[PDB]
Amino acid sequence: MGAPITAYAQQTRGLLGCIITSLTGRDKNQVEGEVQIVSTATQTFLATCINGVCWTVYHGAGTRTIASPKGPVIQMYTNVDQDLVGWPAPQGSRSLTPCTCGSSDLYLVTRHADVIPVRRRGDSRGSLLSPRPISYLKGSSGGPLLCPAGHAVGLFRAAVCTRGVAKAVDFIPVENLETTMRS
Amino acid sequence: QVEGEVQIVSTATQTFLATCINGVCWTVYHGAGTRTIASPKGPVIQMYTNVDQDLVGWPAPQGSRSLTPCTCGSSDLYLVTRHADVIPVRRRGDSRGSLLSPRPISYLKGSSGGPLLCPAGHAVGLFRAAVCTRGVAKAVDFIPVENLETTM
Amino acid sequence: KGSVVIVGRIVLSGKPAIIPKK
Amino acid sequence: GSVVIVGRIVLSGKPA
Ligand SMILES: *[C@](O)(C(=O)NCC(=O)N[C@H](C(=O)O)c1ccccc1)[C@H](CC1CC1)NC(=O)N(CC1CC1)NC(=O)[C@@H](NC(=O)OCC(C)C)C1CCCCC1
Ligand SMILES: [Zn+2]
Ligand SMILES: [Zn+2]
Repeated sequence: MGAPITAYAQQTRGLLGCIITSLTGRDKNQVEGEVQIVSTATQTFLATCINGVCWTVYHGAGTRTIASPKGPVIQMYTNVDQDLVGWPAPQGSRSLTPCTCGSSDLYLVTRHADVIPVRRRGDSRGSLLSPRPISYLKGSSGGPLLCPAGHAVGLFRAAVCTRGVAKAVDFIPVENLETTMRS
Repeated sequence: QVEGEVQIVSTATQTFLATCINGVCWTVYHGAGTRTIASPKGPVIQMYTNVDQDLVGWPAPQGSRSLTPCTCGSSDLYLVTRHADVIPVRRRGDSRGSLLSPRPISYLKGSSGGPLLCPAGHAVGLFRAAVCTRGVAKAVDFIPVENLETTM
Repeated sequence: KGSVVIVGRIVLSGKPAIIPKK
Repeated sequence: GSVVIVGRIVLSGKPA
């Protein structure tokens, strides 16, 4: 994978199918892609597969299990502090790989499959070069932040917005993903 | 259904590309001229015709989706050809860029009108003409999105 | 609580393609 | 004359 970074989205389930599957915990659907649009009866957000693990934000997945074709799957990692949870990446998904170039120029992939430039202004923050209303970003928690070669730099967590417009975003650097695995 | 950002177009004389940016289907004036674009309801005329910039634009056709302009100022461009081939191009200036790996002109033929993307897939410019030395294209000429933005 | 369910996806692996005729 | 669309390119490679 590399550049230019292009992304597309595909809906696979609807409101009722999601609820039944949520309860049954058995999803026999075909899974493809590196980023999965995820949902609970509460909210919808994203989960990103990095190195065989499907990572998402704790404030969305809480400590719930992921519905798989073999019943619910318990989390592999939970880290309330890092705001991370991770389940084994579903069979069929493709994983991203952590960044290894230290690029300061990141690209956040929204739930609508829009790639938006973000200039890193710290270990867990970056600013939108072209701000957007906070609604553009709703549902995007857990989504990936990539460097020019399409490697994971971090997972979108919260947006630093003011007056209703997101000007910057706070993310979970891929390093926390490592510290969360070792412990 | 699936919508395309880049349309492959033709005139009796030639074939080239058009790119949809900001709701307008842009292409090179040296390809379209002042011709209208075909539609199921009859020919639709150019919204913009900037003969100077070698630029023309009609209202975006059907089965198309618009591309977003670049706002990251990257110099790492990527040219999409008429065969959907992607060619890495390093920007040399306002409207010029060097192919990272030169290709024989045939490979770039018929792609004018196509887009020059930044590492985020956003429109940096519109492919105007290939700058080749002895049949080998090693650079490209392009219309910056800002120009399209200005013409609107 | 109930399980988190995959409701869709976003694919980065894709690359420019001439949309095939139907 | 008229410019006619003979095809389309989807940048993300999104399948039908
Ligand atoms: C992500 O968790 C996220 O996208 N959440 C899913 C979501 O929004 N779902 C709803 C839904 O299912 O109903 C949805 C609405 C519309 C369309 C699709 C789905 C979220 C990212 C938000 C900011 C875009 N994260 C948050 O909500 N967080 C997490 C908190 C712990 C840090 N909170 C925020 O981002 C809030 N900002 C904030 O706390 O700033 C401080 C720093 C940490 C930057 C914003 C939430 C939205 C209103 C403005 C404040
Ligand atoms: Zn990198
Ligand atoms: Zn850009």
